[PDB]
Amino acid sequence: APRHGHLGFLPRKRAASIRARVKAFPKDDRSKPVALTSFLGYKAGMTTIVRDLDRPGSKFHKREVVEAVTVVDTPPVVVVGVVGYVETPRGLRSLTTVWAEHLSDEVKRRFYKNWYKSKKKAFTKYSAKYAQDGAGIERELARIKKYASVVRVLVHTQIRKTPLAQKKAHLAEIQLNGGSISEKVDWAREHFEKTVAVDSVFEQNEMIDAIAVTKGHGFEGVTHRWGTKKLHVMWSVARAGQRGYHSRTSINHKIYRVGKGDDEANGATSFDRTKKTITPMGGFVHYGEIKNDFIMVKGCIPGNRKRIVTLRKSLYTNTSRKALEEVSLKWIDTASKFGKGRFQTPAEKHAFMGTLKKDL
Amino acid sequence: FNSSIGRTAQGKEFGVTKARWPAKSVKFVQGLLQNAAANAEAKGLDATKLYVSHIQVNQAPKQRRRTYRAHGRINKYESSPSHIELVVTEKEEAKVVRLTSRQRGRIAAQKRIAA
Amino acid sequence: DVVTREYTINLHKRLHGVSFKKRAPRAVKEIKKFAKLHMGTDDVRLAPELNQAIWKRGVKGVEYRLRLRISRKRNEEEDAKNPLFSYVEPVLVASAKGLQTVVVEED
RNA sequence: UUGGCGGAAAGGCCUUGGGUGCUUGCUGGCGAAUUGCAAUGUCAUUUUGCGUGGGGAUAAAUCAUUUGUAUACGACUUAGAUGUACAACGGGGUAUUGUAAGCAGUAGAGUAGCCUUGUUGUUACGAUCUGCUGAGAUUAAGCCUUUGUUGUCUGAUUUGU
RNA sequence: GCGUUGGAUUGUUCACCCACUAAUAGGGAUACCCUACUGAU
RNA sequence: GUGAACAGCCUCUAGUUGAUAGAAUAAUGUAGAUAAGGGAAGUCGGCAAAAUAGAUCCGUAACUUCGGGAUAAGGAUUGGC
RNA sequence: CGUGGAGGUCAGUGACGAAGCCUAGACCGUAAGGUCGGGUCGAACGGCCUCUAGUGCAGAUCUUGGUGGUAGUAGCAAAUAUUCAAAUGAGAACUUUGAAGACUGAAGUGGGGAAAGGUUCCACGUCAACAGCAGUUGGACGUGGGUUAGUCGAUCCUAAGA
RNA sequence: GAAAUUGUUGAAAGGGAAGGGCAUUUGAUCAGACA
Repeated sequence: APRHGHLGFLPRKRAASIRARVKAFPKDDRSKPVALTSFLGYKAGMTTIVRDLDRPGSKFHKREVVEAVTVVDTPPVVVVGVVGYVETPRGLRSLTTVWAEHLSDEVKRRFYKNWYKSKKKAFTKYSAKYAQDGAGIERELARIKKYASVVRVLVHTQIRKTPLAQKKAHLAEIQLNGGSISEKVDWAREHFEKTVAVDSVFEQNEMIDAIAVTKGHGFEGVTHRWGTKKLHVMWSVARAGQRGYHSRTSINHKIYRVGKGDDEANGATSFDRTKKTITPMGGFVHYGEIKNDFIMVKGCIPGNRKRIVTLRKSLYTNTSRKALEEVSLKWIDTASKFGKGRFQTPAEKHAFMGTLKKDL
Repeated sequence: FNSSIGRTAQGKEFGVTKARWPAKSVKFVQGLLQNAAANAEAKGLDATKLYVSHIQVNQAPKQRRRTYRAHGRINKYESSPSHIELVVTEKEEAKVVRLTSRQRGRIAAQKRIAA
Repeated sequence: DVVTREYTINLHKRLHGVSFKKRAPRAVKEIKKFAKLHMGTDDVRLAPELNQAIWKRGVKGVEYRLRLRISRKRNEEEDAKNPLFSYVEPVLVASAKGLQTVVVEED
């Protein structure tokens, strides 16, 4: 028989941060300009999608087929600083950080943990070190230009630009896949206190990796933890413990849309011709509205709603046809998931119901 | 005496994870602390400087109480009481060398060279 | 700061998924806690008329909403916690909808 | 004091300038006693403290509270000091069911009925039906939204190279 | 490295069929108490 | 009142409101329930759970010690004005 | 070597502190064991030659008594269910009253009896114990009060029977 | 008013063992004789 479990994710404990931390990146290619290797946003809900299908040879070629997607809030993302990393015979070593002369209340509120009692003195000496000349800064920058075979940039989100209310910014580091590390840090230095799209990293007809932390479910025992049957000790004998809130990594994820907040009628295919953003009736379920850019990707990401995720651009040069097919949407369901949704727009609600006692 | 205890955070001041909020012990105890503050005031002592220097507690004789349980047995059931005492005190913000001649002449020579 | 108020309080969103024999008593504590939040005092007193109003539909039949009068007051001597407390008595309506909080004028 | 170099775990290695000494490179003068024949005969270096007189900067965290992306208890994540604030209600949006109390009717099998003896006599009762009625009630407790009203917005503790 | 089935028949392992699938190979190894294991500060 | 009833359910007369309490919903337990589609394949073993069950109309075989088996089986019906 | 007692002996020690006890304070003896100093303590006791015995302990699923871990753990979880204000008092999840909510639902959580129990019945006062929580309450504790017969019954009859 | 056992203070030590033996170090503590 098989074993009622895997063995790879074996120390089934909770992770240490809700930010699932990037561990891998595709290595480099020092011929291109710089391309950001990752991005991050906040998962919001699911929808259903039909899609006409250019899949040569498949049974469903040139047919409509319904599939199911998710959605994530993807505001613009501002850069605040960089770090270098050098190869050793130990591994890698953080040797310098540098920050960007003016920092948001959000990230100042991240590094502090009890905000309002704080004097909010986070970088007041660093901005003073940003002198008339920036001498020490350029000292500790050109160092990295010399050293630091590979380099990362810090980001933070603009979370006030979401329906969510947490007030706090989720830092991260992001690796680059350009060359000319001097050019990398020069590019980033120009990008200091400057923000970046998600259609400026990704596009359609793309595959991604989705790394996040799962929904928690508490201390569920064997019968629902491992799907094991019901009536010294070894470490693979299917004993009860914590489920959920593990980190995971989900790959081979076909994007269909790279949305846009300013673009009205985000739910518009070529077919619908209806001025509706994808935010369906009722708001999202435990998430609010989508008045920003977004992504529509098939399958189902690890997470729960109003949870953060991190994105990576598939980490290698894929080989399957499905990694290269050309997407064409036909219709977005835009109904409320707060019930068995029937109607896309409240004007359609008015139209099919008619006028009512409260209407006049 | 810290077993099968639910843990809670309010001991993190003390650097300890396990803690609990007894009432009865505390009622008797602050009875005593009020008695001792009263007695120090009776002596005519200050309380603003005053700290507990010594507390003490030690077992005491048991009630022989009972209950009745399975297989027809008087299995005992009984107390664990306490003597208590404490002493409170006003805070207060407050040899010759045998040696040898070989060691003596050396230091005398260091003086001799000390100009 | 002697003050009186009206207040609504929504029990359907405070007594969801509860043991039937504790739906009604728990509402008492929820009401006192509501006074503790809004008025900002811990020692609370109630009305047996209001207790009737809560209990009248049994224990597992408590109404989804009520409407209340609250009167923070001074206190008598050496009730050592504070010179103030809170008192709670109901006010009668065919519905507690279309209402909202108000300071009632003084007479 | 000058300019260099070095990131692998650099924390050091050079070099300019002078200042400052000592020179056993050569030759002189003075002193060494007494630890009594030796007794490690104490010379370095780690850390810390109290005092010294001189510069330098004047914060977090935890608890309590609240949320809940988490939840055995702990923990992890959030919010809160005069505002893009936070909350309790209320409105609006979604959905949930399935058409309320209050009445009115020339619907209402029928049976009596005061007699204006009908020729729908009308008056009594009368399951229900028809209309005010997709009406009514509910809606976050682990939904959306808010220019509304009304309140909160300085409580305890601990920490130092 | 990964996999080796659903049934029919006896208290009984002895005995031996039907059909699928790629195959349906053979073997061994009260319990709160301290330990180990699963999880948590 | 109910209904065949002294079953069970509700109530008046009368009497208790006693059974250590509080805050929380993690599993698993203990008692109690529901589950599509198939319908005892599972299992030594229809163990337990579940199925009809009340009242009326028709009807109820073989076998027999003719007395029964027999609430046989099996079909229909059950409200209110 | 040591112990309980006995015959002698040291004109023995002894309130100016015998005996016992404690003591990482000393000395002896290879060792059993002895000796000493300090502290505590308060009235008898020891050295030697001899005697006599109920004479020496790690143990006996030993005996009696006491005390520990386990542990502030298991557990106080059947009996639908309790809630608000006032009084009392220092103190109320629990006593009393009052307003609501429930129940036994008359083959009862009602009112009376037999056997048995024997002051539990009633008041006042009261909590150190008991009421497996607490208690200002109670069948608990202290002090008292109270059981009225020509007709109910026993006694009388005889039953199987002794 | 002993012992198990228990607490407070003082000293010391401590990574899945403790206790004991031979010698010594560190720290505490201590008797004797010099005439």
